[PDB]
Amino acid sequence: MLVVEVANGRSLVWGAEAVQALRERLGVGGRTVGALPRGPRQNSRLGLPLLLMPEEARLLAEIGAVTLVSAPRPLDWRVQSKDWPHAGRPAHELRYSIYRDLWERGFFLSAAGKFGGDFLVYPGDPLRFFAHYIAQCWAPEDTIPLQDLVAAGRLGTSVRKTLLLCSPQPDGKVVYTSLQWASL
Amino acid sequence: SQKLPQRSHGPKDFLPDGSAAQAERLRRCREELWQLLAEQRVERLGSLVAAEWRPEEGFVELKSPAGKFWQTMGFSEQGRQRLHPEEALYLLECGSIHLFHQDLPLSIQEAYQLLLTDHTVTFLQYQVFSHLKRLGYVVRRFQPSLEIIFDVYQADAVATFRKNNPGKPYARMCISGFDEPVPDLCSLKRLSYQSGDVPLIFALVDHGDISFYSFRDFTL
Amino acid sequence: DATQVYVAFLVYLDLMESKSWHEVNCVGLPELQLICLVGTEIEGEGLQTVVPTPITASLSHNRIREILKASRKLQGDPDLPMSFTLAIVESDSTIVYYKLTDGFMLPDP
Amino acid sequence: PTFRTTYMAYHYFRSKGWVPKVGLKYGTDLLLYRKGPPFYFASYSVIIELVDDHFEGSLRRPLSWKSLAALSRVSVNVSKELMLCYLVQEVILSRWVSSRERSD
RNA sequence: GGCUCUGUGGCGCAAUGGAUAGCGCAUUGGACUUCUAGAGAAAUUCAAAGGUUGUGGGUUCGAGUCCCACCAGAGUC
Repeated sequence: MLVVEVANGRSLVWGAEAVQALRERLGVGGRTVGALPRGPRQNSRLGLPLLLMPEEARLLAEIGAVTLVSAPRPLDWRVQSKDWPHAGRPAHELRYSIYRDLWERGFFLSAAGKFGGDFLVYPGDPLRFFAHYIAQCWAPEDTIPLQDLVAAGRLGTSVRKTLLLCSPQPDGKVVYTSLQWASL
Repeated sequence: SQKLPQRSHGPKDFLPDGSAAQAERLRRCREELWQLLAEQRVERLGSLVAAEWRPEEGFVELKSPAGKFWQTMGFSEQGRQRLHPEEALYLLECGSIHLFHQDLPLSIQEAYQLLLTDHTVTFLQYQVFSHLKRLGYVVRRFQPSLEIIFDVYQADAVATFRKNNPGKPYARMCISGFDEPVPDLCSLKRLSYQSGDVPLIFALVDHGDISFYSFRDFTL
Repeated sequence: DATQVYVAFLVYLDLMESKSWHEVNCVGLPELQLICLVGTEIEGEGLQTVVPTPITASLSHNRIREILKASRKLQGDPDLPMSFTLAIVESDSTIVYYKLTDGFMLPDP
Repeated sequence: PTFRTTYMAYHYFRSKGWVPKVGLKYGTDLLLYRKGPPFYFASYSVIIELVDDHFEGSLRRPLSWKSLAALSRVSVNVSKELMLCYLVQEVILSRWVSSRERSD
């Protein structure tokens, strides 16, 4: 059981051997936010600590792999507090359900802010593989404007990616629809 | 040495094969990544500056004369040399100081949980500050006499910078999260008025990714 | 409304004169307020369904699922995943085609 | 209801020496060209936006950072920077690259 | 009028260990993806340049690395 330090709504991993066991065994990545001791004047390659998304932290917590601790005692993520204000929101639950559903299938996942989406879906390790999809999380009853779908389709065509639409049904199962440009 | 390796050695792939040739490049790329996170810094004791953290007052005060970084960072009061918590954290992570606390040495950890707090600077602001500082910019604090937080000078002004009379900054920034609503017209107008005659830049942080957008008025 | 029939006629004219399709027929579905241009691009080949739509309208996800189910029912060929195309037109007869399917099955642009 | 807004936008951009055309393939409303002979085939891409005079407004486009990022990324090959028009204020949005602006 | 700190390719900086001066961003040249020339942000990615180490003296088997003078500029009493 590896240790994760959660405090003020951020999850950081400091050990260099717990990061290795996360990537190979559970297929969860992350973004490094520190500065390299060797080259601390650049912005290309960074070092420890490693930043975990809230969905990743919850997934590690539930399935019994790591123990969440407060800033120096075990922490409970099922009650809203100052160290965990993520409990009791619709968007966070939506994103967590979609993340878990896609993770169970065997995909790698990452952030897609620059590409106008929610997640990036990989066929394998982000090293040695191009991303295939740009996933968007939509509530089942929301209305999607048509002017904001053409831009997504054009960006996907220009970057060679496909757009995914995700909307979890109240039965605990998620349905996916694929959109792409067709030339005729 | 001084050269650093490349993340993926060459162009990436499109579809997995599982043909034992795609499973060797992956191993070679993976084993060269954790050889880099395990490295730790070391410095001679003859070029370290000591300092002490004072949470009661809210500064970091030096006990030795400062070095080359004094031309752009720090502030002097009552004859002593003092630093802001974010400047102190950047200097510690860069390795220019040897911060203590009640005669007890500190680490890079157990100091992210003393200086990074809602009372002092936050996490996103420190991220943007260090991102700009590693590129050679001069980053300062915005004194009025979402809110404007920093003053940024270009990298050409470092050589002859003067702390007492710096002049007109290149721009000034307001740090924001990525999943938060876009400000309306009134907020942007008030921010433009408060900034003055200099450009305003919006910094968005998305789980460790920073992008900047500039909002200009009066196209024609 | 005349918008749907006008856009359907524009799409039919485009598919005839420009894309040169044959035996394109208009079938009505007076339950979802939609018009399907079930035609045949090449003689002795598979069928297709086109749902014209102006840029003013907006689509949810339940509507998309219902449209795929209706298209599968019309095709009556439970051998391929549900799919249909969407046509968007403007006042100066500019049409853009996007194809919507089911599942992932699509690593291309 | 948007026909009137489009009409005022077209008339306002028609009075000057700009010929406007509709752009549907880029997610915007209009594309402003200039001059008779072609110079760049594109000068601006305008997103028409309407707000009310109480600092809240009824927005037909729920703009956020993701949508703005996607629009800016798309509107680079066929325009010369995005343009937000308010019904008049003309706010122009562009991308600031951090490693290309540290020296002149 | 003293005291403290600083001077290296176009810019920011290393050379800690006595070396022989090289990392990053810019500039240049290639290979790919895409659009109606152009653009490229984990759809992007490789290679290469180059320079009185501020100006003179001594010590150095040996000087960016030690001592003095001179020039320039940033704080403080």
